[PDB]
Amino acid sequence: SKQSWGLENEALIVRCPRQGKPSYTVDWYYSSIPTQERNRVFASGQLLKFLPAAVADSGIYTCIVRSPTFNRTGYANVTIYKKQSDCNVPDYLMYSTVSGSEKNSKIYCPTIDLYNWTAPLEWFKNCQALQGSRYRAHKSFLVIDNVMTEDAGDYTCKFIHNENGANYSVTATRSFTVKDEQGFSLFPVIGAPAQNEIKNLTCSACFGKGTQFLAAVLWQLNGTKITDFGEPRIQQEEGGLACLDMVLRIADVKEEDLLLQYDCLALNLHGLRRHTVR
Amino acid sequence: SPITEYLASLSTYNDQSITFALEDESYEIYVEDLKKDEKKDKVLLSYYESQHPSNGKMLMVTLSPTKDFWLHANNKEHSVELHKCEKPLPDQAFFVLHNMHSNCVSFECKTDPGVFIGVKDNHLALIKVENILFKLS
Ligand SMILES: *[C@@H]1O[C@H](CO)[C@@H](O)[C@H](O)[C@H]1NC(C)=O
Ligand SMILES: *[C@@H]1O[C@H](CO)[C@@H](O)[C@H](O)[C@H]1NC(C)=O
Ligand SMILES: *[C@@H]1O[C@H](CO)[C@@H](O)[C@H](O)[C@H]1NC(C)=O
Repeated sequence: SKQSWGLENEALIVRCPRQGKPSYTVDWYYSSIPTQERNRVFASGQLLKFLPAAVADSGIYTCIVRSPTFNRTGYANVTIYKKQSDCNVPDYLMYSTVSGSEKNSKIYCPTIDLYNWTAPLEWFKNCQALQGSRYRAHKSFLVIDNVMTEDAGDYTCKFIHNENGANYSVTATRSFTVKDEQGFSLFPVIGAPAQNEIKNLTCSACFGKGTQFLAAVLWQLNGTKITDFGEPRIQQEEGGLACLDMVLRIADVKEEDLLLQYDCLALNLHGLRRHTVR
Repeated sequence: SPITEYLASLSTYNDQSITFALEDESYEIYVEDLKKDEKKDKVLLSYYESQHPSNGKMLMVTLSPTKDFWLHANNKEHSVELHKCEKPLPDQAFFVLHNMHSNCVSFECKTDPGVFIGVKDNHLALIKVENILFKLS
Protein backbone atom coordinates (compact mmCIF):
# COMPACT_ATOMS: atom_id res chain seq x y z
CA SER A 1 0.00 0.00 0.00
CA LYS A 2 2.03 3.01 -1.35
CA GLN A 3 1.09 6.64 -2.19
CA SER A 4 1.69 8.38 -5.54
CA TRP A 5 0.92 11.79 -7.02
CA GLY A 6 1.12 14.20 -9.96
CA LEU A 7 -0.50 17.08 -11.84
CA GLU A 8 -3.18 17.29 -14.50
CA ASN A 9 -2.04 17.08 -18.17
CA GLU A 10 0.89 14.94 -17.10
CA ALA A 11 1.59 11.29 -17.78
CA LEU A 12 1.80 9.14 -14.68
CA ILE A 13 2.92 5.55 -14.39
CA VAL A 14 2.42 3.77 -11.05
CA ARG A 15 4.16 0.54 -10.05
CA CYS A 16 2.19 -2.18 -8.23
CA PRO A 17 3.45 -2.30 -4.57
CA ARG A 18 3.67 -6.06 -4.38
CA GLN A 19 6.31 -7.13 -6.90
CA GLY A 20 6.72 -10.09 -9.25
CA LYS A 21 7.61 -11.08 -12.81
CA PRO A 22 6.62 -10.81 -16.44
CA SER A 23 4.36 -13.85 -16.97
CA TYR A 24 3.19 -13.54 -13.41
CA THR A 25 -0.11 -11.81 -14.06
CA VAL A 26 -1.41 -8.59 -12.48
CA ASP A 27 -4.90 -7.02 -12.29
CA TRP A 28 -6.09 -3.56 -11.22
CA TYR A 29 -9.29 -1.99 -9.79
CA TYR A 30 -10.80 1.44 -8.97
CA SER A 31 -14.35 1.93 -7.52
CA SER A 32 -11.67 -5.15 -13.72
CA ILE A 33 -9.52 -2.50 -15.37
CA PRO A 34 -8.50 -2.24 -19.03
CA THR A 35 -5.47 -4.39 -19.60
CA GLN A 36 -4.30 -2.44 -22.62
CA GLU A 37 -5.33 0.98 -23.79
CA ARG A 38 -8.78 2.23 -22.66
CA ASN A 39 -7.16 5.24 -24.09
CA ARG A 40 -6.41 7.29 -20.99
CA VAL A 41 -6.25 5.14 -17.91
CA PHE A 42 -5.26 1.52 -18.21
CA ALA A 43 -2.76 -0.91 -16.83
CA SER A 44 0.08 -2.81 -18.39
CA GLY A 45 1.38 -5.44 -16.00
CA GLN A 46 2.83 -4.09 -12.77
CA LEU A 47 2.38 -0.62 -14.26
CA LEU A 48 -0.81 1.35 -13.87
CA LYS A 49 -0.62 4.05 -16.54
CA PHE A 50 -2.52 7.33 -16.81
CA LEU A 51 -2.11 9.13 -20.11
CA PRO A 52 -2.54 11.92 -19.10
CA ALA A 53 -3.69 12.18 -15.48
CA ALA A 54 -6.72 14.19 -14.41
CA VAL A 55 -7.77 15.13 -10.88
CA ALA A 56 -10.95 13.08 -11.22
CA ASP A 57 -8.65 10.04 -11.24
CA SER A 58 -7.70 10.39 -7.63
CA GLY A 59 -8.62 7.37 -5.58
CA ILE A 60 -7.20 4.12 -4.35
CA TYR A 61 -6.28 1.70 -7.04
CA THR A 62 -5.85 -1.82 -5.72
CA CYS A 63 -3.77 -4.40 -7.62
CA ILE A 64 -3.36 -8.19 -7.50
CA VAL A 65 -0.38 -10.29 -8.58
CA ARG A 66 -1.20 -13.95 -9.17
CA SER A 67 1.27 -16.91 -9.34
CA PRO A 68 -1.09 -18.84 -8.61
CA THR A 69 0.78 -20.32 -5.69
CA PHE A 70 -0.30 -16.96 -4.27
CA ASN A 71 -2.31 -13.87 -4.93
CA ARG A 72 -0.36 -11.02 -3.47
CA THR A 73 -2.35 -7.82 -3.35
CA GLY A 74 -1.24 -4.22 -2.78
CA TYR A 75 -2.77 -0.78 -3.25
CA ALA A 76 -1.93 2.64 -4.69
CA ASN A 77 -3.16 5.73 -2.86
CA VAL A 78 -3.24 8.28 -5.64
CA THR A 79 -3.91 11.99 -6.01
CA ILE A 80 -3.83 14.36 -9.02
CA TYR A 81 -3.54 18.14 -8.69
CA LYS A 82 -4.34 21.40 -10.55
CA LYS A 83 -1.29 23.58 -11.34
CA GLN A 84 -1.83 26.78 -9.35
CA SER A 85 0.26 29.36 -11.26
CA ASP A 86 1.98 29.84 -7.94
CA CYS A 87 5.04 29.10 -10.05
CA ASN A 88 6.51 27.59 -6.88
CA VAL A 89 6.06 23.81 -6.71
CA PRO A 90 4.36 23.17 -3.36
CA ASP A 91 6.06 21.00 -0.75
CA TYR A 92 4.47 17.85 -2.09
CA LEU A 93 6.67 16.61 -4.84
CA MET A 94 9.53 14.15 -4.12
CA TYR A 95 12.43 14.60 -1.66
CA SER A 96 15.49 16.64 -0.66
CA THR A 97 18.96 15.83 -1.91
CA VAL A 98 22.36 17.14 -0.83
CA SER A 99 25.76 17.84 -2.39
CA GLY A 100 29.30 19.19 -2.01
CA SER A 101 30.39 22.49 -3.57
CA GLU A 102 32.28 21.39 -6.66
CA LYS A 103 32.65 18.38 -4.44
CA ASN A 104 29.34 16.79 -5.37
CA SER A 105 27.42 17.79 -8.44
CA LYS A 106 24.51 15.39 -9.07
CA ILE A 107 20.72 15.86 -9.01
CA TYR A 108 18.69 12.85 -10.16
CA CYS A 109 15.30 13.20 -11.77
CA PRO A 110 12.86 11.23 -9.62
CA THR A 111 10.68 8.36 -10.87
CA ILE A 112 12.11 8.68 -14.35
CA ASP A 113 12.77 4.93 -14.41
CA LEU A 114 9.03 4.24 -14.44
CA TYR A 115 8.62 6.08 -17.71
CA ASN A 116 9.74 5.58 -21.29
CA TRP A 117 12.05 8.39 -22.31
CA THR A 118 14.60 8.39 -25.12
CA ALA A 119 15.41 12.10 -24.91
CA PRO A 120 17.68 14.60 -23.10
CA LEU A 121 15.53 16.47 -20.49
CA GLU A 122 14.96 20.02 -19.20
CA TRP A 123 15.75 21.40 -15.80
CA PHE A 124 14.35 24.45 -14.02
CA LYS A 125 15.39 25.99 -10.73
CA ASN A 126 12.38 27.74 -9.20
CA CYS A 127 10.74 28.44 -12.58
CA GLN A 128 14.05 29.45 -14.18
CA ALA A 129 15.32 27.31 -17.05
CA LEU A 130 18.96 26.31 -16.51
CA GLN A 131 21.57 26.95 -19.18
CA GLY A 132 25.19 27.68 -19.96
CA SER A 133 28.47 26.35 -18.67
CA ARG A 134 28.00 25.78 -14.94
CA TYR A 135 24.88 23.64 -15.24
CA ARG A 136 25.50 20.67 -17.51
CA ALA A 137 22.76 18.01 -17.75
CA HIS A 138 23.43 14.46 -18.76
CA LYS A 139 21.30 11.33 -18.86
CA SER A 140 18.86 11.27 -15.94
CA PHE A 141 20.55 13.79 -13.66
CA LEU A 142 21.95 17.29 -13.50
CA VAL A 143 25.57 18.13 -12.84
CA ILE A 144 26.38 21.44 -11.21
CA ASP A 145 30.08 22.03 -10.82
CA ASN A 146 29.66 25.69 -9.70
CA VAL A 147 27.93 24.81 -6.49
CA MET A 148 28.03 27.40 -3.78
CA THR A 149 25.63 27.51 -0.92
CA GLU A 150 23.83 29.53 -3.62
CA ASP A 151 22.47 26.56 -5.53
CA ALA A 152 20.10 25.61 -2.76
CA GLY A 153 16.67 25.44 -4.32
CA ASP A 154 13.93 23.26 -5.68
CA TYR A 155 15.05 21.77 -8.94
CA THR A 156 12.37 20.48 -11.27
CA CYS A 157 12.98 18.41 -14.34
CA LYS A 158 10.52 18.08 -17.18
CA PHE A 159 10.79 15.12 -19.55
CA ILE A 160 8.63 13.25 -22.07
CA HIS A 161 7.16 9.82 -21.75
CA ASN A 162 6.29 8.29 -25.10
CA GLU A 163 3.75 5.47 -25.28
CA ASN A 164 2.90 4.04 -28.66
CA GLY A 165 4.48 7.10 -30.16
CA ALA A 166 2.11 9.35 -28.24
CA ASN A 167 4.13 12.02 -26.42
CA TYR A 168 3.14 13.17 -22.92
CA SER A 169 4.60 15.71 -20.53
CA VAL A 170 5.91 14.72 -17.11
CA THR A 171 7.68 16.74 -14.42
CA ALA A 172 9.21 16.11 -11.00
CA THR A 173 10.62 18.47 -8.34
CA ARG A 174 12.93 17.95 -5.37
CA SER A 175 14.95 20.15 -3.06
CA PHE A 176 18.68 20.57 -3.30
CA THR A 177 20.95 21.28 -0.34
CA VAL A 178 24.64 22.15 -0.29
CA LYS A 179 26.97 20.31 2.09
CA ASP A 180 29.10 22.85 3.97
CA GLU A 181 32.31 20.84 4.25
CA GLN A 182 33.01 17.74 2.19
CA GLY A 183 35.92 15.88 3.81
CA PHE A 184 37.86 12.70 3.09
CA SER A 185 38.51 9.56 5.12
CA LEU A 186 40.87 6.56 5.11
CA PHE A 187 41.76 3.35 6.95
CA PRO A 188 41.69 4.10 10.67
CA VAL A 189 44.97 4.89 12.49
CA ILE A 190 45.57 4.34 16.18
CA GLY A 191 47.83 7.01 17.59
CA ALA A 192 47.69 5.36 20.99
CA PRO A 193 48.68 2.73 21.70
CA ALA A 194 51.34 1.06 19.57
CA GLN A 195 51.64 -2.66 20.26
CA ASN A 196 52.98 -2.31 23.80
CA GLU A 197 53.26 -3.14 27.53
CA ILE A 198 51.75 -1.33 30.48
CA LYS A 199 52.50 -2.08 34.12
CA ASN A 200 44.35 4.56 33.50
CA LEU A 201 44.85 3.19 29.95
CA THR A 202 43.81 4.91 26.70
CA CYS A 203 43.13 4.46 22.96
CA SER A 204 42.97 7.16 20.30
CA ALA A 205 42.63 6.53 16.58
CA CYS A 206 42.07 8.82 13.56
CA PHE A 207 39.74 8.39 10.56
CA GLY A 208 40.03 11.32 8.17
CA LYS A 209 39.32 15.05 7.61
CA GLY A 210 35.56 15.27 7.44
CA THR A 211 32.75 14.25 9.70
CA GLN A 212 32.47 10.48 9.40
CA PHE A 213 29.28 8.60 8.81
CA LEU A 214 30.92 5.78 10.68
CA ALA A 215 33.96 6.12 12.86
CA ALA A 216 34.41 4.31 16.14
CA VAL A 217 37.28 3.53 18.48
CA LEU A 218 36.42 1.03 21.16
CA TRP A 219 38.10 -1.27 23.66
CA GLN A 220 37.76 -5.06 23.36
CA LEU A 221 38.94 -7.43 26.11
CA ASN A 222 40.36 -10.84 25.31
CA GLY A 223 38.74 -10.06 21.95
CA THR A 224 35.30 -9.61 23.49
CA LYS A 225 33.73 -6.44 25.00
CA ILE A 226 32.12 -7.85 28.12
CA THR A 227 34.24 -10.12 30.50
CA ASP A 228 34.05 -8.45 33.91
CA PHE A 229 35.17 -7.86 37.40
CA GLY A 230 33.80 -4.53 38.74
CA GLU A 231 36.39 -3.30 36.29
CA PRO A 232 37.33 -3.09 33.38
CA ARG A 233 34.94 -0.36 32.29
CA ILE A 234 34.95 1.92 29.24
CA GLN A 235 34.61 5.72 28.78
CA GLN A 236 34.70 8.16 25.81
CA GLU A 237 35.61 11.69 24.62
CA GLU A 238 35.57 14.17 21.73
CA GLY A 239 37.85 16.99 20.60
CA GLY A 240 39.67 20.22 10.26
CA LEU A 241 41.16 17.16 11.98
CA ALA A 242 38.92 14.17 12.83
CA CYS A 243 40.02 11.59 15.41
CA LEU A 244 38.29 9.73 18.23
CA ASP A 245 39.36 8.22 21.57
CA MET A 246 38.20 5.73 24.21
CA VAL A 247 39.69 5.22 27.67
CA LEU A 248 39.68 2.06 29.70
CA ARG A 249 39.50 2.29 33.49
CA ILE A 250 40.70 -0.26 36.06
CA ALA A 251 41.01 0.58 39.76
CA ASP A 252 42.34 -2.64 41.27
CA VAL A 253 44.74 -4.93 39.52
CA LYS A 254 44.21 -8.65 40.02
CA GLU A 255 46.07 -11.68 38.77
CA GLU A 256 43.87 -12.65 35.78
CA ASP A 257 44.88 -9.36 34.25
CA LEU A 258 48.24 -10.84 33.24
CA LEU A 259 47.10 -13.37 30.58
CA LEU A 260 45.02 -12.25 27.75
CA GLN A 261 45.04 -9.40 25.33
CA TYR A 262 43.70 -5.91 25.85
CA ASP A 263 42.68 -4.97 22.33
CA CYS A 264 42.19 -1.38 21.20
CA LEU A 265 40.22 -1.13 17.95
CA ALA A 266 39.42 1.54 15.38
CA LEU A 267 36.88 0.85 12.69
CA ASN A 268 35.54 2.59 9.66
CA LEU A 269 33.86 1.61 6.43
CA HIS A 270 37.40 1.04 5.14
CA GLY A 271 38.04 -1.64 7.72
CA LEU A 272 39.41 -2.42 11.13
CA ARG A 273 42.73 -1.70 12.75
CA ARG A 274 43.63 -3.30 16.10
CA HIS A 275 46.43 -2.74 18.57
CA THR A 276 47.41 -4.97 21.49
CA VAL A 277 48.53 -3.87 24.96
CA ARG A 278 49.76 -5.94 27.95
CA SER B 1 29.37 -11.54 18.08
CA PRO B 2 29.28 -8.23 16.19
CA ILE B 3 31.86 -5.59 17.01
CA THR B 4 29.34 -2.71 16.78
CA GLU B 5 25.83 -2.23 15.53
CA TYR B 6 24.38 1.03 14.09
CA LEU B 7 21.27 2.11 12.21
CA ALA B 8 21.68 3.70 8.80
CA SER B 9 19.45 4.64 5.88
CA LEU B 10 20.05 2.87 2.56
CA SER B 11 20.02 4.54 -0.80
CA THR B 12 21.18 3.84 -4.36
CA TYR B 13 23.58 5.60 -6.74
CA ASN B 14 20.78 7.66 -8.18
CA ASP B 15 19.45 8.31 -4.71
CA GLN B 16 16.50 6.06 -4.50
CA SER B 17 15.79 4.97 -0.99
CA ILE B 18 15.69 1.27 -0.29
CA THR B 19 12.54 0.79 1.73
CA PHE B 20 11.37 -2.37 3.46
CA ALA B 21 7.80 -3.42 4.02
CA LEU B 22 6.69 -6.28 6.18
CA GLU B 23 3.18 -7.52 5.70
CA ASP B 24 4.39 -9.50 8.76
CA GLU B 25 3.99 -12.80 6.98
CA SER B 26 5.59 -11.99 3.64
CA TYR B 27 7.32 -8.76 2.62
CA GLU B 28 8.38 -6.36 -0.09
CA ILE B 29 11.57 -4.45 -0.76
CA TYR B 30 11.38 -1.23 -2.68
CA VAL B 31 13.91 0.82 -4.51
CA GLU B 32 11.99 4.04 -4.95
CA ASP B 33 11.96 7.81 -4.60
CA LEU B 34 10.20 8.93 -1.38
CA LYS B 35 8.26 12.14 -0.54
CA LYS B 36 9.92 15.17 1.15
CA ASP B 37 10.26 14.73 4.89
CA GLU B 38 8.87 11.18 4.68
CA LYS B 39 11.11 9.36 7.17
CA LYS B 40 13.35 6.66 5.72
CA ASP B 41 13.53 3.05 6.89
CA LYS B 42 16.67 2.62 9.01
CA VAL B 43 18.34 -0.78 9.14
CA LEU B 44 20.84 -2.15 11.63
CA LEU B 45 24.23 -2.85 10.15
CA SER B 46 26.16 -5.07 12.49
CA TYR B 47 29.85 -5.06 11.76
CA TYR B 48 32.05 -8.12 12.01
CA GLU B 49 35.69 -8.48 11.10
CA SER B 50 36.60 -10.53 8.04
CA GLN B 51 40.15 -11.81 7.74
CA HIS B 52 39.83 -10.42 4.22
CA PRO B 53 42.68 -7.94 4.18
CA SER B 54 43.06 -4.26 3.25
CA ASN B 55 45.16 -1.06 3.65
CA GLY B 56 44.88 -4.83 7.81
CA LYS B 57 41.42 -6.45 7.83
CA MET B 58 38.16 -5.26 6.23
CA LEU B 59 34.68 -5.63 7.81
CA MET B 60 31.62 -7.56 6.93
CA VAL B 61 28.11 -6.81 8.04
CA THR B 62 24.58 -8.12 8.54
CA LEU B 63 21.53 -5.97 7.97
CA SER B 64 18.48 -6.30 10.14
CA PRO B 65 15.67 -4.43 8.40
CA THR B 66 13.74 -4.80 11.63
CA LYS B 67 12.97 -6.70 14.85
CA ASP B 68 14.72 -10.10 14.48
CA PHE B 69 14.85 -10.17 10.65
CA TRP B 70 18.00 -10.12 8.51
CA LEU B 71 18.97 -10.10 4.82
CA HIS B 72 19.44 -13.64 3.58
CA ALA B 73 21.08 -13.98 0.19
CA ASN B 74 19.48 -16.61 -2.07
CA ASN B 75 22.23 -18.10 -4.21
CA LYS B 76 20.73 -19.85 -7.23
CA GLU B 77 17.78 -17.46 -7.39
CA HIS B 78 19.95 -14.32 -7.46
CA SER B 79 17.58 -12.77 -4.90
CA VAL B 80 17.58 -11.12 -1.48
CA GLU B 81 15.13 -12.60 1.01
CA LEU B 82 14.08 -11.97 4.63
CA HIS B 83 14.35 -14.56 7.43
CA LYS B 84 13.50 -14.97 11.12
CA CYS B 85 16.11 -17.35 12.51
CA GLU B 86 16.79 -16.69 16.20
CA LYS B 87 19.57 -19.18 15.46
CA PRO B 88 23.21 -18.04 15.03
CA LEU B 89 23.28 -16.36 11.68
CA PRO B 90 24.28 -18.27 8.50
CA ASP B 91 26.81 -17.46 5.83
CA GLN B 92 24.29 -16.03 3.39
CA ALA B 93 23.42 -13.39 5.96
CA PHE B 94 26.91 -11.96 5.79
CA PHE B 95 28.43 -9.47 3.38
CA VAL B 96 31.97 -8.24 2.95
CA LEU B 97 31.89 -4.43 2.93
CA HIS B 98 33.69 -2.40 0.24
CA ASN B 99 34.54 1.31 0.19
CA MET B 100 35.52 3.41 -2.88
CA HIS B 101 34.56 7.04 -2.34
CA SER B 102 32.96 8.34 0.91
CA ASN B 103 29.90 6.49 2.32
CA CYS B 104 29.47 4.76 -1.06
CA VAL B 105 29.45 1.04 -0.39
CA SER B 106 28.85 -2.36 -1.93
CA PHE B 107 28.11 -5.73 -0.30
CA GLU B 108 29.74 -8.93 -1.52
CA CYS B 109 28.42 -12.37 -0.52
CA LYS B 110 30.56 -14.03 2.17
CA THR B 111 29.55 -17.36 0.60
CA ASP B 112 29.95 -16.85 -3.21
CA PRO B 113 32.50 -14.42 -4.77
CA GLY B 114 31.89 -11.52 -7.15
CA VAL B 115 28.21 -11.52 -6.34
CA PHE B 116 26.93 -8.32 -4.76
CA ILE B 117 23.60 -7.01 -3.50
CA GLY B 118 22.78 -4.62 -6.35
CA VAL B 119 19.66 -3.36 -8.12
CA LYS B 120 17.73 -4.68 -11.11
CA ASP B 121 14.50 -3.35 -12.59
CA ASN B 122 13.85 -1.17 -9.54
CA HIS B 123 13.98 -4.21 -7.29
CA LEU B 124 16.70 -5.45 -4.97
CA ALA B 125 18.60 -8.50 -6.21
CA LEU B 126 22.01 -10.11 -6.53
CA ILE B 127 24.51 -9.22 -9.25
CA LYS B 128 27.41 -11.22 -10.66
CA VAL B 129 30.16 -9.12 -12.31
CA GLU B 130 28.20 0.81 -10.86
CA ASN B 131 24.89 -0.91 -10.23
CA ILE B 132 26.09 -1.76 -6.74
CA LEU B 133 25.63 1.51 -5.23
CA PHE B 134 24.75 2.30 -1.71
CA LYS B 135 24.97 5.35 0.46
CA LEU B 136 24.46 5.36 4.20
CA SER B 137 22.80 7.72 6.82
C1 LIG C 1 -6.11 -16.01 -6.28
O1 LIG C 1 -5.44 -17.26 -6.13
C2 LIG C 1 -6.30 -18.21 -5.54
C3 LIG C 1 -5.52 -19.27 -4.78
O2 LIG C 1 -4.21 -19.35 -5.30
C4 LIG C 1 -7.12 -18.68 -6.74
O3 LIG C 1 -7.77 -19.91 -6.46
C5 LIG C 1 -8.11 -17.54 -7.06
O4 LIG C 1 -8.71 -17.76 -8.32
C6 LIG C 1 -7.46 -16.13 -7.06
N1 LIG C 1 -8.43 -15.12 -6.59
C7 LIG C 1 -9.71 -15.01 -6.99
C8 LIG C 1 -10.77 -15.14 -5.91
O5 LIG C 1 -10.04 -14.76 -8.17
C1 LIG D 1 9.06 4.06 -25.83
O1 LIG D 1 9.68 4.99 -26.71
C2 LIG D 1 10.09 4.47 -27.96
C3 LIG D 1 10.86 5.56 -28.70
O2 LIG D 1 10.64 6.75 -27.97
C4 LIG D 1 8.86 4.05 -28.74
O3 LIG D 1 9.21 3.70 -30.07
C5 LIG D 1 8.19 2.92 -27.97
O4 LIG D 1 6.92 2.64 -28.51
C6 LIG D 1 7.92 3.29 -26.53
N1 LIG D 1 7.57 2.05 -25.86
C7 LIG D 1 6.32 1.82 -25.46
C8 LIG D 1 5.59 0.73 -26.19
O5 LIG D 1 5.77 2.46 -24.55
C1 LIG E 1 6.89 13.55 -29.63
O1 LIG E 1 5.76 12.94 -30.27
C2 LIG E 1 5.50 13.43 -31.58
C3 LIG E 1 4.29 12.73 -32.21
O2 LIG E 1 4.74 11.74 -33.12
C4 LIG E 1 6.75 13.24 -32.45
O3 LIG E 1 6.43 13.66 -33.77
C5 LIG E 1 7.95 13.99 -31.84
O4 LIG E 1 9.16 13.81 -32.55
C6 LIG E 1 8.18 13.48 -30.44
N1 LIG E 1 9.20 14.31 -29.83
C7 LIG E 1 10.47 13.89 -29.76
C8 LIG E 1 11.48 14.81 -30.41
O5 LIG E 1 10.79 12.83 -29.20
